[PDB]
Amino acid sequence: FTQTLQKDANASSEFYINKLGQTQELEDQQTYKLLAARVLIRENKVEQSAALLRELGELNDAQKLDRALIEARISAAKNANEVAQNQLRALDLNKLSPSQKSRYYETLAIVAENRKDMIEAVKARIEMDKNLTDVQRHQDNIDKTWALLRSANTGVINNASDEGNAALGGWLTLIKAYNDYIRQPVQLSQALQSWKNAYPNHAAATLFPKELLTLLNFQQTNVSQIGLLLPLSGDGQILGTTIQSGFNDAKGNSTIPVQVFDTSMNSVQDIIAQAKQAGIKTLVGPLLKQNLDVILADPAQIQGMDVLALNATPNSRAIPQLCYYGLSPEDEAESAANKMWNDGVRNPLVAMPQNDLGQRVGNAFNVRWQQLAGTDANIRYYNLPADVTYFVQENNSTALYAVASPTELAEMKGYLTNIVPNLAIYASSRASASATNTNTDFIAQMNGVQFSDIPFFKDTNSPQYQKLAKSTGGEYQLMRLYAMGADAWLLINQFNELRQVPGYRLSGLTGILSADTNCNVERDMTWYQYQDGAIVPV
Ligand SMILES: [Cl-]
Repeated sequence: FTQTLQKDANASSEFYINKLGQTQELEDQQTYKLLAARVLIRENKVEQSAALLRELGELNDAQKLDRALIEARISAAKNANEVAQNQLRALDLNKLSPSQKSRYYETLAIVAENRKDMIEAVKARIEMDKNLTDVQRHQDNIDKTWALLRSANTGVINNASDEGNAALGGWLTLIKAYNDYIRQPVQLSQALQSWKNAYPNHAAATLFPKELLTLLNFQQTNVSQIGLLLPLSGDGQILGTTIQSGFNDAKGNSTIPVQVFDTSMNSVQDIIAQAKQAGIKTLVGPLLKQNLDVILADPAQIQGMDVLALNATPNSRAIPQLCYYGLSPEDEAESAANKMWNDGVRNPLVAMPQNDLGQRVGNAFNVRWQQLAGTDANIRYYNLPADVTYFVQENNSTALYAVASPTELAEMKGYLTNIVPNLAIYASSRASASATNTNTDFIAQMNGVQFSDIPFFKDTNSPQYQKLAKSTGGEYQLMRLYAMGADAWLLINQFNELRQVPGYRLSGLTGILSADTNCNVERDMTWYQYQDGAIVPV
């Protein structure tokens, strides 16, 4: 049974540990412990793997050989590169099975990657590939190899020879094509299609890297007419009208015809049917969450159409040719988690209103905080500003993120500074309004607080700002919606890049725009802090 070690381990570590109770044959026990230890690494559990190796008892030669492989991988994971390399070179490569050789070369690749030697890491993964048999493992190594090449600096790539190594030659041409043409994705598509015919026996010609799949058959954005879905009468009229103005101002003299569909006068399902009958293949909108959910209730309704929805809901998911562009507080909370991390905040307090909005935004913050910190944030819900008094204690260290009005946040800062006067406070754009941000007192009172908002608020002297501030009556909320409409024009004209070019970024009035894997539009916010009675960008 010891021969199992020479084969891929396809089960979970749990599965292998269970087999210990089912078996009382002492030699089989060690084998199962080695199998669990091996998998435990790929589950990113180095210490658990190391602990299990210490539980091993008497081992035959084959079991000792496999333990030494795992030990080398653990050393590589711990960045003990010299030790790991010495450990591998102490093994007899000719005694290893193909599966064991694949593990050997992956460890070598990790060592090289630790050392920032990308070409050497790629060469080790090329050797790993020769020994792999399973398709998913083939694909995973292809994707890791591509990621190594993408991280290499262009100088090393452009000067590297293939060394007579056909696999390396194909890889080098592929990354050069990417680096040379990613800015011209139509030309990159042509180069990638050529690459498949130039290296048809290359491993990646059959299993293309996942990051390149949308580029291989890229299609240029070519908008011919747009249907604009907004609430333009009744309730929500101000919202849609303002978004429409930003949209139309950005559109300027474009000859692209835009047909306007007032969602307050007709159901979205009828509107989409109308647009299809009229031959419209491009929609901007709808805005209201419930109207987006109509689309998501039967996504085939928009088959053949590119759609930039102006909201996102808990039901948003990867749907062909559908992208989601909202100004959600959930996404500002994510920007808050990132900022507080990079600010060096640890153990953050998150004060949310006690309502569904609070849960969603608090949950959004915590999800992101777990990613950056590997632990939970302290989310707490309030009904009144006063409630935050009991969120902190005298002997804390810590920092706060709050979603609340400018007045409510003012009151909060008063209650919290009596318990911890040096508390770093963070807030969302809901805390920034014109009346308060121009008052000498509110600005010295809120001195210290920093908040996220759109970059449009950087230049409060320019003409575009002055004109909009006047036309909106100084209401920051409406200025944000105007900017959203302008950015919607930007996005719909870069729709295929947004969908198909990984990492594509746009400078918008509402922030730096990019798209996640569901084509939800992410926004890199501007942060502002009150300083010397003045508001300065950070
Ligand atoms: Cl709508």
